[PDB]
Amino acid sequence: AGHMQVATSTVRILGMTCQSCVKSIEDRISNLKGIISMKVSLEQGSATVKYVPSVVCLQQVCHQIGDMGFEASIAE
Repeated sequence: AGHMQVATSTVRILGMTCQSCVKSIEDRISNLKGIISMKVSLEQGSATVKYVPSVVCLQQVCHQIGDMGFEASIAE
């Protein structure tokens, strides 16, 4: 992973039912072990992600919500 330890990202959340996808991703990501901390901000329309990329990859996080049928995109 490019990041030395903790990678930060703000992932935009786009969907008609934001709460539904937040619920969907929150459960799946919490199912992943090695999680540090994250915050989904409705006001921002994006979530602040802090994880060790080697332990947990951001692609899976995007995968979890994307597979649900909602669009999310990584940004710093």
